[PDB]
Amino acid sequence: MSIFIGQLIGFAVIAFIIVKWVVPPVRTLMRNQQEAVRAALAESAEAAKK
Amino acid sequence: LDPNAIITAGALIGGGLIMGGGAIGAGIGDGIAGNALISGIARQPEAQGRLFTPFFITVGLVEAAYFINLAFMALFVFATPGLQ
Amino acid sequence: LDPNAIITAGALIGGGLIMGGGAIGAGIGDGIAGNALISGIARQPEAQGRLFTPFFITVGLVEAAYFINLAFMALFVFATPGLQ
Amino acid sequence: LDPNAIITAGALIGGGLIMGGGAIGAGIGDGIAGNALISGIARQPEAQGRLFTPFFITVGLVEAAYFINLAFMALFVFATPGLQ
Amino acid sequence: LDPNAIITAGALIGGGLIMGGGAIGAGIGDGIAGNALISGIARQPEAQGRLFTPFFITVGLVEAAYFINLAFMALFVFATPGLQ
Amino acid sequence: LDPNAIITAGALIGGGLIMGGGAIGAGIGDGIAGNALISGIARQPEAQGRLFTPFFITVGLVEAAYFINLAFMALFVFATPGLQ
Amino acid sequence: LDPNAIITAGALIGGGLIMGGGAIGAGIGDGIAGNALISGIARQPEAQGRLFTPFFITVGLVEAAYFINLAFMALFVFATPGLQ
Amino acid sequence: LDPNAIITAGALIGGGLIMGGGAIGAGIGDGIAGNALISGIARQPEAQGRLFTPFFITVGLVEAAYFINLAFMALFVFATPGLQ
Amino acid sequence: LDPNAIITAGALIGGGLIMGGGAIGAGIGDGIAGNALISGIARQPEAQGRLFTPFFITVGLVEAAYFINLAFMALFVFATPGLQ
Amino acid sequence: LDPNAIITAGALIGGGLIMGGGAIGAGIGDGIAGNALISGIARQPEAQGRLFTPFFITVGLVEAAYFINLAFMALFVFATPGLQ
Amino acid sequence: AIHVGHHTLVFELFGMTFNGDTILATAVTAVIVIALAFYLRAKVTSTGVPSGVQLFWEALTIQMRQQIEGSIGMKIAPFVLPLSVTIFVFILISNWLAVLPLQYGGADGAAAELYKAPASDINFVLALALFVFVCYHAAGIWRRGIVGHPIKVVKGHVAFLAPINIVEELAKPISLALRLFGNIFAGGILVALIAMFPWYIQWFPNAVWKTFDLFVGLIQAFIFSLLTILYFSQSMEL
Amino acid sequence: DLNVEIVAVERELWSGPATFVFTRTTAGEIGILPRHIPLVAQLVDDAMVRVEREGEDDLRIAVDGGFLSVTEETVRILVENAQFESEIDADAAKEDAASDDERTAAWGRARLRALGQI
Amino acid sequence: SNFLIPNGTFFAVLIIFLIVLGVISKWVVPPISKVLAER
Repeated sequence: MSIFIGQLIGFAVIAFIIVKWVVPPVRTLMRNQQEAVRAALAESAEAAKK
Repeated sequence: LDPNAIITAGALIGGGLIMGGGAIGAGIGDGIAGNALISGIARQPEAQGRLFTPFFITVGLVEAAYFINLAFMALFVFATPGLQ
Repeated sequence: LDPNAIITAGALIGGGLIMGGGAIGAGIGDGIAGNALISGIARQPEAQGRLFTPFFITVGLVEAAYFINLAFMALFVFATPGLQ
Repeated sequence: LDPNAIITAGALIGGGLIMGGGAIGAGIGDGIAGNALISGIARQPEAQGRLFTPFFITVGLVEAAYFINLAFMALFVFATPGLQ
Repeated sequence: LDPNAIITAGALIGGGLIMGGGAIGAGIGDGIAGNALISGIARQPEAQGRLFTPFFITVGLVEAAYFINLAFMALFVFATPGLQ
Repeated sequence: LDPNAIITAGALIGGGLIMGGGAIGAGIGDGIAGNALISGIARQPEAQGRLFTPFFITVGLVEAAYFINLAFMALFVFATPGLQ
Repeated sequence: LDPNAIITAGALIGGGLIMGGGAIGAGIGDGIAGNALISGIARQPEAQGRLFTPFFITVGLVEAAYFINLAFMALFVFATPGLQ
Repeated sequence: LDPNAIITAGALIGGGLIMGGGAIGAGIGDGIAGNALISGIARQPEAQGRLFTPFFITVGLVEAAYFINLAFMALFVFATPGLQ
Repeated sequence: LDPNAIITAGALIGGGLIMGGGAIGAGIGDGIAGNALISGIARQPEAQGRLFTPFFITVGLVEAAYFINLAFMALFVFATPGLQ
Repeated sequence: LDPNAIITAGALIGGGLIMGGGAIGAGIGDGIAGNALISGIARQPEAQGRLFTPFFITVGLVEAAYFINLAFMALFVFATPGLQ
Repeated sequence: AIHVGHHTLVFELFGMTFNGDTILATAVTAVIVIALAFYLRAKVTSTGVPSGVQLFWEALTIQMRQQIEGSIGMKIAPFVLPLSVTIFVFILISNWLAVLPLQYGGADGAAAELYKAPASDINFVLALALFVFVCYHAAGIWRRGIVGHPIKVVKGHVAFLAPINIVEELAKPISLALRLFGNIFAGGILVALIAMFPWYIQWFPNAVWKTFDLFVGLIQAFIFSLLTILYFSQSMEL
Repeated sequence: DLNVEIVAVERELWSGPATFVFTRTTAGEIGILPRHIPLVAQLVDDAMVRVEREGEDDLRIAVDGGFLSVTEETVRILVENAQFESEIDADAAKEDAASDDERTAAWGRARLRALGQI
Repeated sequence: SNFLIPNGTFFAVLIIFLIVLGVISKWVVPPISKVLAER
């Protein structure tokens, strides 16, 4: 139980670190890829229109 | 005297040697690989990303030895072969 | 003779080996990584900002192999496995 | 004092030496080869594809030696020669 | 054979190993860092001050091992763990 | 104790030292030679064929020593000299 | 066996290890620093004097460790902790 | 205890140390010399035949030490000095 | 067993360790300093004399340390502390 | 048992350490000096004659260390100090 | 007290023992991977924007295909792509599940983990390593004949090193297994040691080690996949 | 003391003794002292040269696409365009920074380094 | 006791692995390659 509390606190610290300093850049990368592919699709559509 | 005592002392010394060798090897190998990475980044700033692939390929390799040693260390101290 | 005496002596020798290897590895790896860092900074005074990133990575791994050793030594001398 | 106990302790210490030496050799050799590979990739991006052919020859020669040692370590600790 | 005698002999051997490894690592790493610093001065003599920042970041990171390594040695010989 | 047991423990430790030294030498020498080979191939891709002729010569001199060393380990362990 | 005999034998072995590690570290570190100094003086003869300030800082940083070991080694072999 | 048993055990340990040191020296020296030869052939292919005269010297010296060790190690084990 | 026998055995082991460490340090350091000197000569035919000054200093900082070990080796072997 | 047995076993172990360290130092130092010589000859073909001198000085230092170790091992083994 | 090993849920069937804990962990990892795969199959869109799962899967596929193209060529060995990607995802998820807080007091001072990464069990790593071994050796046999392939591997780059060469042929699988095993095995032991401290001190070393172990697992999965691809290429040359 | 010659394409600019020549080659900074070894290097695209003389003030030069050649006696600096310290104008140099054209921004950076504004 | 020894689990894990591969080779890699090639 005591070690369970210790490891739970450790996991809370790990999750805080991840959300603070790891989630933001990864979310940015995912949004960047999604925007890039969306722009590629839209540019293909306008090329077909042209 | 208890023979298991002698066997346990031998196993502890053996595991000490295991991890001593593993530590020396891993520390020096990681230092050398990091020296290569830092020199490459300083000399070729644009290649900063490109170097992170081989570097870890090196790390994951060198540390192997250490960690493998670590495993056998346990086998010596926690599951001493021939302890009887 | 006391079996515990022999086991503890072996544990002490093992831990001595553990930190001998760990200190050798950590010192030499940090020295090599710092040599890379110092060279890079000497060439480019402004490269400092982009060199602490790989350097602190290289230290990290090289330090892990140190501290891990430390931990296991703490097991050897304070919680000696197989201590009858 | 159960001579088998003395033989087992000696075999454990010998296996510890074997794997410590193998670990040092493998770690340092892999570190040096990785340094070469990282520097080569830094000097030109294209070489990443081809440089792996020689590099992984070196790691092949290095690792093999280590693993040979590892094999004999088993022979030392699992089927101890001259165990009486 | 007083158990304390064997315990103290093992502790002294362990502490000797602590010193050997710590001294090797500290000396070699410090020499490597100093080599980097000396080369930096030779290349551009008026970068000395600027280089004292990374240099001390390395030296301490090396000495941090040594002194830490040293501390446990004082623990082995003066307050031996597991002393009967 | 049985003289053969002490002699066998000594032989096992000696063979362990033999293999540890051989593995350290082989691993580090192979790593260094491979570093030279990798750098040479990186600089001159056409040299890939040529550099194999000297590189393996080095691997001939390094491995051979290790193997010779390995040979004597067998002599220590399987037919222990001076074993009475 | 008088316990003091075992204590002093362990102390002598520990002092030998201390001196061996210290000498290895001092020799290799001094060699590396001197290599840096020779290369620098070859590059810039008029930086010679200005190159001694870092070199000594390196040497004093290295040599000191050596002497520290020596000091402790004296304690090991002249006022052995735990001696009866 | 048949004092010759301890004589033989010590002789085998000493011979193992001799072989380990000789193998480490030979392997690392041959690796370094081969690195020099490989780099020289890579950068100046025409100088191939020119580089083997010093190389055969270097290797020679290196190998010489190794071979000397062999002989002395044989002396330790096959005709152990100090046999009663 | 005669306690002085244990003292002398430990003293011999300690002296052997001292000599091994001193010789390793001396060989490596002198090799590195000589490598620097030879490279400097190769770059500049006429830089020879001006390079011998720093080189000797390096040798002085290495051999000296080595010879210091020699003294203590004698103190260990001939005037063994703690002999009784 | 016979004290001289313990004395001779310790002497053999110490001599093995002496020669192992001497061989390591000699091999690696000679290899490094030969690497410098080979690289220099590759850079400047005409430098062979001039380069031989500093190379011979370095090899002389290294071999002097090695042969001093050889002499002191011969002292330890053939005429063991402290022998009763 | 550590109790290194000592798998729980151990049962017996067909005259053979089975580590129930490792089976359960492997099954959970497989379920997670299959759930991700089937979610992707319900979200693959070559027209609209891709979801995060599609991004992750295609990132893995591009990395593995780039390695294959740079090593042996996709046309020669297409199966290597699914093999490497499944190996990578399996190992990665197995190692990363360990980060979840499951260690707890065993009512006797001995830490117990409800989930422990299967790679910490020799059976898992041996299974993956031997499967890869058989796979690329069969690929080599098919590429260059039943009799030519052993000749090619034994001969190596230089015939004189034939005794050396055979060793790597044996060392390739073992190195693949042990390299993984220890790297995960340590993760099990360290936390156990970190469990000996009081709860008010265990959190910091525990947090640091688990943060490092996330990276260790990621790198180990990457190394295993990359070396599998490289061995496949090396056995399918000429 | 060593002879420093700033030589441009259109004309030989400057020649005289000096005590220390600082600049920034491609790999990194460099300082040349009287008996420096023979050397040939390329200055960074926005390099600056500081020639410290005996009994005179530091000479700061903004260099455009230059080269450096340390010879057994003299240091020669080649320059497409080298501008001496007194001739720089802060306004134009600082304005040229961050420009779309890379050469213009490099020249502005060289001027700023020569001035000391960095 | 000597955790390095294999066990029956070796086979079971293989089973659980193979099906995963079977899924990946069927419903992951081909669709993803198709999407990439189409893009």
